[PDB]
Amino acid sequence: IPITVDFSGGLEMLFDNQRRHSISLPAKDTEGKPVTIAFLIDYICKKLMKDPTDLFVLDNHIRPGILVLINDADWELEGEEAYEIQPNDNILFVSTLHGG
Amino acid sequence: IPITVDFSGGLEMLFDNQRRHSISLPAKDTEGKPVTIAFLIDYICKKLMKDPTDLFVLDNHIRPGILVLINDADWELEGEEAYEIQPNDNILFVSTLHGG
Amino acid sequence: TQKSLSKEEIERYSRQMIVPGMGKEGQLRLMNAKVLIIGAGGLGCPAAQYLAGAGVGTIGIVDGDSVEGMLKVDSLITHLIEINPLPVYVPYRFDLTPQNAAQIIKPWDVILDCTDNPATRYLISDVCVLLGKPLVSAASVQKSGQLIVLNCPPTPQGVVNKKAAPCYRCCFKKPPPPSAQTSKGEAGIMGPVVGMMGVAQAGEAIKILVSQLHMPPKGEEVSPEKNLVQPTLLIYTYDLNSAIGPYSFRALKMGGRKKDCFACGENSTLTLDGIKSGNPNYVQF
Amino acid sequence: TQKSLSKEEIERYSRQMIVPGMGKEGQLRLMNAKVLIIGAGGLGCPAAQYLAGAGVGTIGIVDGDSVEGMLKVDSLITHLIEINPLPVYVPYRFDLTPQNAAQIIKPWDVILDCTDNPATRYLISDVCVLLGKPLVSAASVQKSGQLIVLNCPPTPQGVVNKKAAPCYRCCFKKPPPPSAQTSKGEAGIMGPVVGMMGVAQAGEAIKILVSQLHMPPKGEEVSPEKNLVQPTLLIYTYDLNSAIGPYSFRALKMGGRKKDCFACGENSTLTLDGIKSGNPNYVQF
Ligand SMILES: [Zn+2]
Ligand SMILES: [Zn+2]
Repeated sequence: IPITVDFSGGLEMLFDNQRRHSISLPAKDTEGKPVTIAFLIDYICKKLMKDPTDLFVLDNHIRPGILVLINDADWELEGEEAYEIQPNDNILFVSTLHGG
Repeated sequence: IPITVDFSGGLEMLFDNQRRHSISLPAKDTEGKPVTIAFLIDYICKKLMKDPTDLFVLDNHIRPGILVLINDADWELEGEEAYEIQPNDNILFVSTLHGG
Repeated sequence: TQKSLSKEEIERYSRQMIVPGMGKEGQLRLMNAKVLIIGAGGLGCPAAQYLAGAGVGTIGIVDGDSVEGMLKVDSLITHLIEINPLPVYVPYRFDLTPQNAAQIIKPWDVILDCTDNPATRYLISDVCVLLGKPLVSAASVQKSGQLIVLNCPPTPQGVVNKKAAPCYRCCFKKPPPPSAQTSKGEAGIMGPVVGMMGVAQAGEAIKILVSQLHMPPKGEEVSPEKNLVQPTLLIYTYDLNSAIGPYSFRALKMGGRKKDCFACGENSTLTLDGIKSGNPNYVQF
Repeated sequence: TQKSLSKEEIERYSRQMIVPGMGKEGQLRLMNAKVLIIGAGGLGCPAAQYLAGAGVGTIGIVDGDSVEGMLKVDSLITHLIEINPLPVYVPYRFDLTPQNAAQIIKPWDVILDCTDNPATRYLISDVCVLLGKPLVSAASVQKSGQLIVLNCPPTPQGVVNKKAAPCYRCCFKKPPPPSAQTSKGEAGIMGPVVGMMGVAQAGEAIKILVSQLHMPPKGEEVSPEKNLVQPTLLIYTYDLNSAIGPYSFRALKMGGRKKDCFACGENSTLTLDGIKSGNPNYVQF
């Protein structure tokens, strides 16, 4: 499955000033069943990262800070970290801003 | 062909404060060949209008003022008023702003 | 209450009086309006500037911080009179806390949030919700900014039975992250970002008042072309290595009140008496 | 030329000095920078405010109009010192014309357009093109506004052989419409619209200077992630009967120099000597 992944809200700083990310995924996960978004978090944080982990994912889960959107749709109703990724989906990782 | 048509830049005022417009078209024009965007101008100005003609189209052609975009693409390279409309195309009519 | 317009006022407002939606009728809305801004630095200034200019009846401001001696509230108000002498500016020359925040809001028709501290940001929504007031919240740090319009129109606490505007908790459920928090003092700020966001904040507030969007609807549902009950969270990223990009303004439509929200949802253990006492202690960090 | 930073300056700019892209290195760019604003009302004010604040070296302003006795140039400059004492503000206390416009631009590094008259808007691009200067143009009337970044980096007149930034004529080819023209005096103006647009204008200008985007590229092509040669035309519509909508900010990518453009294209009959004489008489209406 080839998808486009985006960052914003002072997150992309982690990924070397890059917001737009296109990488094709394996259709099947490690245990042979279809890619979930538990996968994308693991793949991204381990390989796509360009910085020290604390700021994106901690204790085997995303930091409460960030929101995830699938085709600009709430991640929680559509699968909530166990979502069979689609062949051209868009996933957005935005760190909620609490300064002003 | 069912398409969505939009207005902006102090044009939609003409169409009763409405920007988003969905109306399905006949696939074939009056003379049986496929719908062009010469058609949409004629259909819109005659039926969809809610105001007095001078401001949108004059002398059987759009006012030099306005730009037309097809899927947010310049109208001029893609057909320029003689464009076979597509089954889900988006056409945008924006009056160029010369005040500040 | 004022029913008529001064030659003084008619002269000042004529430029925006002659626009669709903003008659003698639409303008008087703003003149009798009472808006509050929580936070005087950064987003406060431009927000306040464009309310003042618009001739918002009364404009409140809340900040105990001083300039970089002289409180920033006072500095700013002094500024605003220059823009528009006619409005009544009301300085809360201290910092908001649970003990008072209840007191500081009950008067005002529309609440703007510019507070810059996460704990405070949650506090306001809670109160705003309970007291039944619409919040235009907005945030800015470093190169990025974002804005949203919550609890408009203001739907009572726990009324989940009707399509109902989301609270700040409903949105941004439990985070703030404890060590992922950067401040404007900590991480800096480009000017145009905080500027865009403030000006927009005023924008949303003015809209709410002029078109009367804080007014509950007729058993009829609320039009979704207002984007009130399902409101966009506009995210502005400022890239100083690029021109305006298609992905400069991204608009993330948001969900109506989360039926299970701690605060505005069904079976909330949140009371105005509570926050006063230190009840949901804002120790989330 | 200035190589070092005053404790005075270091104190004022520290808030935006500590942001990615804006070091002692990035800040000095702005301090040696020379920006010009054509038009002092409406878009002028906020544009100027956010350049001033940013500490743009020299800030020019051009408007012969008075307030509603005292020229609006003077009024505004008086305002700006309050925001930032350090910049050199330079008032052209008259109105721009073909006879001078050549003279009024040749000094300045970046040109902002806030002129509010269509004829003038075309004039500037022409000159800006010929003299070889980048234009951040912006417009606002009533409930709607829009912005674009032309001729950045500045590609010489007629050089069609290379991927090259579009002029105002290249974009907006022959229109202005003679009887479809509304002025800001004619049709009014909501505050947040002109505010958003001005602040953004400053935004684009600052960017150009800080990241050095007016600098021609290395036979190498220009990165398209700058959105300079193929720049977005951001259209802001302000709906005071709705909240921020997904279709609030629409970003229309634009074409590089039209090879057949009257002015910046191949076989242009446009000369700096020409405009002076009254050559392309701005009788288009
Ligand atoms: Zn809630
Ligand atoms: Zn050209």
